Amino acid sequence: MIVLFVDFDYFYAQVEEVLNPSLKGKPVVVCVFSGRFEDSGAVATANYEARKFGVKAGIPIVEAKKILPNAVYLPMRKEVYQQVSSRIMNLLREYSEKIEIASIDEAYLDISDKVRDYREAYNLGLEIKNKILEKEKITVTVGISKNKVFAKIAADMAKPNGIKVIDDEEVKRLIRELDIADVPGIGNITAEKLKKLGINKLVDTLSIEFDKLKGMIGEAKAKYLISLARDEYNEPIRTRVRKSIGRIVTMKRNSRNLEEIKPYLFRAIEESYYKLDKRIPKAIHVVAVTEDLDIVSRGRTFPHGISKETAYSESVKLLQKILEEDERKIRRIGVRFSKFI
DNA sequence: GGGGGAAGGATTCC
DNA sequence: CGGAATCCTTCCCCC
Ligand SMILES: Nc1ccn([C@H]2C[C@H](O)[C@@H](COP(=O)(O)OP(=O)(O)OP(=O)(O)O)O2)c(=O)n1
Ligand SMILES: [Ca+2]
Ligand SMILES: [Ca+2]
Ligand SMILES: [Ca+2]
Repeated sequence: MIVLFVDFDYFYAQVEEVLNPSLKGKPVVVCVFSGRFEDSGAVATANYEARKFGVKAGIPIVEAKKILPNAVYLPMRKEVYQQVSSRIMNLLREYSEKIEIASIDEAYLDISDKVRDYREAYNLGLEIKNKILEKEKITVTVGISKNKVFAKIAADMAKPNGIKVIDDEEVKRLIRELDIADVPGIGNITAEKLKKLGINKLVDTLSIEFDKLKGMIGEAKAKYLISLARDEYNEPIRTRVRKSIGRIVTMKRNSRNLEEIKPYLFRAIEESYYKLDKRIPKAIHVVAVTEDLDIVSRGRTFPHGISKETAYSESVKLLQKILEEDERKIRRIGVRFSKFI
């Protein structure tokens, strides 16, 4: 089995360099402005020029501007990158439509029938890469190996504009020396827990007692890591696609006034519906970040689809429910529709 | 003991 | 001082 992975280099930031090439060679920074008055928000992504001075994804627009006050800060136009994305995905769609669209800028292609041997697999990466760069001037990185996870790791290493193949022997070595931190689906909050239990690499997950792990990193993530350490990992390449659509916003101020929140909630719904389109959702969740930035969401699953009218209808009580079981001040508020039909 | 789901909490950037 | 989703663990009715 040979899986070819593709990941768009600094996607958002880059796309903006396509619609306005004057920025390349310059620090570009895509941002999300909340509006709770100026500079407030976060960073979505930053090109490499920007990254090398400390500007990464996740930092407050203010702390970033202290590093590059002369950098270009563009608000995020997700709808744009989305289209640009779909294009690169449909182009890929046929190099093996036994492909999985992981995210707005990720995909997995099972090139088993379409080819064998890495040599060729590689030569089909520049092929794929070359095409995308030509047809859309976007630089991407490719990963190749026996399974999805490792294919990604190959790409994550040689980025950007890279193409790396890490098959069989190297796999063993990574299972031995790769840093647990760097394992797909292993964020910060999971990496440290993992050090505590004395694990810093994949292989180490075979020395610890299966229970200590479920005990801490959840039976879910637990089985995952072990499976990898035994290079007994294998999950087909099947386009697994979106199972929830929502919209969340920041109230100009924090509060517990039902009639003050209501408007943002009704704006979130309205937009969620529009983005839902023809897809009919059977479950609805009212979400609201507390000021200590926690996440409390009260939902519901009907035995049938939700008409916008109903969305409005239940959204209110789910919201009333929340206030009714928590206490904190709701900073941001929204809704999320799932269980489509 | 466990299927089958709905619900609420946490985590990753999937 | 963001925003979108997913992941995942506990609760629940009941055969
Ligand atoms: N806290 C975060 C983290 C990431 N993203 C966005 C940034 C990108 O728009 C998208 C994909 O980011 P990746 O990390 O997968 O890849 P990058 O876009 O960062 O490029 P690169 O992997 O080459 O660094 O996720 C976000 O909105 N908020
Ligand atoms: Ca990327
Ligand atoms: Ca990515
Ligand atoms: Ca990591």
